Amino acid sequence: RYLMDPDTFTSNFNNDPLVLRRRQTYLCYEVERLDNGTSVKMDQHMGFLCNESGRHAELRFLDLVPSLQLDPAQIYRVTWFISWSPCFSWGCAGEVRAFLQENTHVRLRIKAARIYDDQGRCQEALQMLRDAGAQVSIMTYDEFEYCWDTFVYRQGCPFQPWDGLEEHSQALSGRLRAILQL
Ligand SMILES: [Cl-]
Repeated sequence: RYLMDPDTFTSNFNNDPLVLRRRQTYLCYEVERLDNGTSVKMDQHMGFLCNESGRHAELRFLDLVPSLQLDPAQIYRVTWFISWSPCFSWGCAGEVRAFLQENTHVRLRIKAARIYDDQGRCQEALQMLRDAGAQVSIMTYDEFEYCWDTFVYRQGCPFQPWDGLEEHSQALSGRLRAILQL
C-alpha cells in the first residue's frame, strides 16, 4: 500500500477543536475478515483516501468496494479512521446507509478524529450512520498512534502526540456519546 506523508497525517488528524480547516478529509481504511475467532487482514485491503474534486472520501471508499472482491458468504469488518466528522457532506450518510443495507456481510466501524456538532444536519448524519449499523467512536491516542504506525511513511519514527490530544479526544468523545446515546 502507498503510505501517507507524515506532515499530511499530522495536519489533518489534529483534533484541536479550535482549528476548523474547511478543505480535506483523510480516510484510512482496513478490511478484516472475521473467522474462527480471529481477524484476517490483507495489505491490498488497506490504504487511505482523501476528497477529490468534490467527491468525498467516504463515497470514494464505497466506489472501490467492488474492486475489493469481498466474498458475500463471509463476514467482514471495515474500519475507517477518518480525520473529519463522518458524512459531513450532503447526502453522504444516506449513501452509506444504502451500501450497508445492500451488503449485510459488511460491518462498518468508524473512528473519527473529531465530529462537527452543528445541532443539525451534520449531527443527524452521525445518528443515521449508527441507525444503519455503523459503530462510530472518537479516535484516542491508541488510534492515532496505530494510524501513524500503519498508514504513514514514518521511517520507524515513533508517533509524537500534539499538545492536548487526550483532552480534545475525551471532550469530543463525550459529545459524540451524548449524540449517539440510546
Ligand atoms: Cl466515542
